[PDB]
Amino acid sequence: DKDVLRDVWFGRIPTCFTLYQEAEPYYLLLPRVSYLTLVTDKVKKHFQKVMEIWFEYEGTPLKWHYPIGLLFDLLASSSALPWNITVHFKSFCPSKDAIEAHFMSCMKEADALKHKSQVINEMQKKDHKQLWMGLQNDRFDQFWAINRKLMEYPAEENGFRYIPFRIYQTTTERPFIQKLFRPVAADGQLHTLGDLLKEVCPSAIKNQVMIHGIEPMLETPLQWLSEHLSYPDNFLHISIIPQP
Amino acid sequence: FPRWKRHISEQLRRRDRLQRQAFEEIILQYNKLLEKSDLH
Repeated sequence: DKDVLRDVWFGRIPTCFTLYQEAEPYYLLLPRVSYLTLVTDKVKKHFQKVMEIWFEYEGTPLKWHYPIGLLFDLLASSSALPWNITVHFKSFCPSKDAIEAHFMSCMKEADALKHKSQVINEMQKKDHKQLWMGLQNDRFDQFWAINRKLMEYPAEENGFRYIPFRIYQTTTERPFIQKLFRPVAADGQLHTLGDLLKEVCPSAIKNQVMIHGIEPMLETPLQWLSEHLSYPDNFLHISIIPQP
Repeated sequence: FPRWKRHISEQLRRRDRLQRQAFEEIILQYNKLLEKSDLH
């Protein structure tokens, strides 16, 4: 269990950054759980034997506010490695404060979904800063020290109130799908990934259902997935990709 | 461990084997070289 958490957290994607139509390509291992603008300072640095930088994969712009692992999963995982990303220049990248604010809005949405009483809002600005720093400085211990409490639910309940997930289909150019979904069925048994898809997105059941670069069995309990295969934003970002 | 958890763990180790471990040293080496080329 704890090993799954770490394995998710430390996931890397090998990436080749090539300048759009002399600059050598630039290679980097990207953290799956982070955001491009955070980890690509050195890529921007490097592509400056030139006289506002943005990224694109095979025609699609890569958006600042998605996790890197999701973008790869959805857009490039069908292709061979390294991820081939094209670097582009503007003549005139959100702030770290802007990213932190997006991140925290996401955590807050996830919190309001999971708990009857908002745990995140009972925390101190100290703890929120540690959540962000934990993500930004790639420190699993510091982040999970706080994130632990966000993953608690009262023992009598068998799971969160609602599971925070977002389902992506084919391209980030289509909006992701969300709706209230409980981890436990009326009969009392645990809902599966299969149950979630069957409800929220019946056409995924030909298709690949990818979470953090792997394909869980559909029979996998959703509550556990939520606790273990969420991104740090506390969401399950799920890709539905055409085979193969 | 139930079959599905075994599955997730296996697939995450395999994933790391293919993606992170394969590329770490060669990307580091390439960057050493890149930095050595920037000295002209």
